[PDB]
Amino acid sequence: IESRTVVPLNTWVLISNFKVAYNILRRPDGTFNRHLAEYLDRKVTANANPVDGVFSFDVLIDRRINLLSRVYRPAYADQEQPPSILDLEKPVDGDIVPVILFFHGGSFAHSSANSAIYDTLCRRLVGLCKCVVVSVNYRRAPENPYPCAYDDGWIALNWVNSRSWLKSKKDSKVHIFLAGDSSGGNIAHNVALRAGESGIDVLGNILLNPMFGGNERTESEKSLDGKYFVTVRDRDWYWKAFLPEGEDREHPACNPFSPRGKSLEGVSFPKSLVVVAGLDLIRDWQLAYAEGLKKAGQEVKLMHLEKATVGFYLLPNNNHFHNVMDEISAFVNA
Amino acid sequence: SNLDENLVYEVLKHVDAKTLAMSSCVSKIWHKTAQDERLWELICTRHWTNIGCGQNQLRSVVLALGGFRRLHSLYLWPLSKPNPRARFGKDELKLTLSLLSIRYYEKMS
Amino acid sequence: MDDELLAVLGYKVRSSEMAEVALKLEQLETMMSNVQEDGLSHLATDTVHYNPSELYSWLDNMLSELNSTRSVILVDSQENGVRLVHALMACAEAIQQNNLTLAEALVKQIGCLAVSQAGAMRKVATYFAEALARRIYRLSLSDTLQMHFYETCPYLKFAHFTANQAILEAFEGKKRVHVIDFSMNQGLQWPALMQALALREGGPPTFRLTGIGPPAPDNSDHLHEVGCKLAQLAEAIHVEFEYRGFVANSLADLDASMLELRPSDTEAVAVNSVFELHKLLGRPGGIEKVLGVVKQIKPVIFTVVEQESNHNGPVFLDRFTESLHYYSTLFDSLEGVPNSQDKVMSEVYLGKQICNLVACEGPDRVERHETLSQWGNRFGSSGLAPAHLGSNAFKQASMLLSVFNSGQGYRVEESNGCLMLGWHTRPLITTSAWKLST
Amino acid sequence: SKILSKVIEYCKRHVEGSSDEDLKTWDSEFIKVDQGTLFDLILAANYLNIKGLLDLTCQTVADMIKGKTPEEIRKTFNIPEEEEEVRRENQWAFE
Ligand SMILES: C=C1C[C@]23C[C@@]1(O)CC[C@H]2[C@@]12C=C[C@H](O)[C@@](C)(C(=O)O1)[C@H]2[C@@H]3C(=O)O
Repeated sequence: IESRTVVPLNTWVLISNFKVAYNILRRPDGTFNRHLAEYLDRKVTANANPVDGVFSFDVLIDRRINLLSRVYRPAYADQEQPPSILDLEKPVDGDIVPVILFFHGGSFAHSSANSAIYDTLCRRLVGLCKCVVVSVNYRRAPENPYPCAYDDGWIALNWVNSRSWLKSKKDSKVHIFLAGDSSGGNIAHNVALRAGESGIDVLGNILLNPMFGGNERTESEKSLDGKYFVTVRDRDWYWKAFLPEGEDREHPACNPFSPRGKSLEGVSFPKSLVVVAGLDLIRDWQLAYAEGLKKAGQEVKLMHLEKATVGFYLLPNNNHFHNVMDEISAFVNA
Repeated sequence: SNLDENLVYEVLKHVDAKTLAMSSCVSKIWHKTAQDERLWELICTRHWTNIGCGQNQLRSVVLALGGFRRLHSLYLWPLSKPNPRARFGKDELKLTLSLLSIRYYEKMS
Repeated sequence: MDDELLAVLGYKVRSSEMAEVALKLEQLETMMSNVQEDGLSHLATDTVHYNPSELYSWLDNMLSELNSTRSVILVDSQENGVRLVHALMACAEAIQQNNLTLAEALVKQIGCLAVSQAGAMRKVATYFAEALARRIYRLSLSDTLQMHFYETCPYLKFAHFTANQAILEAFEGKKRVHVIDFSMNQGLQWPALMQALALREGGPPTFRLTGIGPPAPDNSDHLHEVGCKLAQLAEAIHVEFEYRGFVANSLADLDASMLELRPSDTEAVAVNSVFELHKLLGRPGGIEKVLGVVKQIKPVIFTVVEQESNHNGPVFLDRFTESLHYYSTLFDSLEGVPNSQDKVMSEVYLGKQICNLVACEGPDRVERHETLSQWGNRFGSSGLAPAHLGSNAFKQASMLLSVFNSGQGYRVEESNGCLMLGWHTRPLITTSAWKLST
Repeated sequence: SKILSKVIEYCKRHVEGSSDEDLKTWDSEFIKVDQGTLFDLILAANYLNIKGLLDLTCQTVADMIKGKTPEEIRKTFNIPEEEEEVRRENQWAFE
């Protein structure tokens, strides 16, 4: 009754359907119904025929862990015929070319790179930002709890930084922008930390409703509880499934600014673009993350949208989506 | 020491699956009493909370295709090897028995 | 008309049904608040779900119970693979340009590159050069081979079990049944179906089987031999059995009169065909005659298992390009499989498939593969409405890929009421069930 | 006799939910005293045709048998074609 007047009907239907399906798929004793989840998941396949100026193809980055990624590129305007197999890994022509390394959401347990909601998002990112995207297919919980995703991200980044056909003619280097959605945003942050420690130079970071939490109950959790598609019960379920055994929600993977965590002072970090939804159950944690970035001596551009729920970026029927896309495009081509 | 047939049928009753098959390799008398398919009948029946069919038809069919020991060893153990938490249901029984019937048909010539 | 913004996301919802669907969702929520965990468990393990894309039907079920595309995957390789593909694409265009002088050198050129090359690409290059070699000169065991394809590759077991579930579901409520196997082969699909009707609730029916096979001096009696062993199995489990073999050069040589069919109400009929309909597209008019006979049979289900690719294009280098990609994926899936005589004879089985694909023409070429989009166009014009596959079939196929295949990356996906088996994100085969449109 | 007095002090206790846990503690003390004579306590039970005591006394032996290697199971109660045949037929237990 309260969520109907804040989102369009199609968005309401999509999010409510996802919520009821995930309610069905969650079992109280900490086990997941994987077969039914994969049966109910809607997916697509890679296409080398350019559709609306974008074509994609899959690459098997790793075979021991079955790590895979999907590459989205703009259509070759110079040529007329559709690209061949050799034309896929063709060097880019341009003084500067940014590549976005994307991680998808799902609270470390749902969805995949082949899903029909993240493929559309990656195609739209290519179309609007005028870049190339690499969408990673990382392992999921509770079968692969931790730190499987944080290792898949590192391997994918090491692969992306080595492609000689992705280098730029200005300085013979690859310009990588880490991007993440929900839990993927979480992963993005952590991956950026690792990229800070090694020689890889990530230039930017984009977080869309990053997934962070804590032991204490913030005022948003108490006031907003079950009002907009999210409850603290399933949040705690997912944190229990993802996190290791015998650890609380103050683990650094949950809250980056915990006392057991690591300090961001005297640490090289990319400039951050954090988009925080207003009508979110965990809005206080995201605002605290932005404030900790500001007070840690780092750069961050906070984008707090007052009347934004979760999943506003999955359909182009709201002003928030257009504003966020324009800000991402300006952040990338800078 | 030495135990009678019904005595082994009682002591080797409360040993579940792994330890029974362990005890199939120790003593010749316990070897014969472990080849008995009623212990394995109980073992396999424990894996299911509701098979969905009467036991009278199930026992004859399973013993006609090779027995419960082979059904457990060949197919059920793969299905329980990664995680023993999950309890088998309709689909697991159907899959394992179909594999058993196909294997019985392979030996048929 | 559907909702364009949601149809892109994989959901078929009418624009005029939106409110209704939303209302249903509200209702569902309330029930899940009342019935609570136990009821939700019933929704997970005791329910079979059909066609998740149709939100109206899925929500109705839950409420009632609570009350040209080119898919390519690049595996790690070397530039010598590109030199091989460049050489392979050089000969295919040269042989198509009526050169027939550069082709001899180019075919020789591929041979010198293959020895240096290592991996699965050496096998694909060897089998394509050989089929390219004796095409140049054309303008200028079997029983054990299909056996060896069973214990090594998972496509045959996936085809049998997934089709059996669709047949088993359609046979519930019937006292006499009759199945016709267009791909009788050695009858490995049917022993698993017979034991399922024995344990069926309500009592097993009278099971009748009729197989059709390719002509041979021995296959006429080999089909008789197969039913000898199936007759002995139907008595161990107390099932009434009946059998009759066939010999036919092609399925187009069939008619409904000689199948000896009782009235359909008395005996239920289910037609089966696995990897057989693509061998019929070489003959002009063949597929339309066979699909007019299946309609004459009037079955309750017709399960088809095929290969997901477009290897039947009217241009040679088009067929050459797609076939090279598809058979590169197959030889990549088998790369990690432990070496065995079953594995060796599996590549020869596929090597004969490659060699017939590009060297032959006319009726001699039988590997006329098509995609589900093209296959669904042929069945739809005949009058065969789809029969959707549920999550019970999906579940068994997933556990099937866990007993024999452990580390190999095979996946199952649902699409348009069908099931697909593929390597990682690359589909390979598809299983579909059809019923007469009413 | 000793096993006769044992079955009296078990079965009048049987005559004499929350009672089963301390009953099983008394049974632990019992089979501690009933040790050694336990195997012949099976023969005494067959002499008497007991039901509850039979299950309870077989349960203790079964609880022992769990998790011992072949020769371990040997030396607890003092007990090559067939050897390799049983090893290969039950390899999954050893795998
Ligand atoms: C249990 C969940 C998970 C939600 C929130 C919700 O409470 C219900 C709706 C889920 C969701 C549905 C689809 C998207 O993957 C997601 C990121 C979203 O926006 O909304 C999904 C989102 C999330 O991943 O946080």
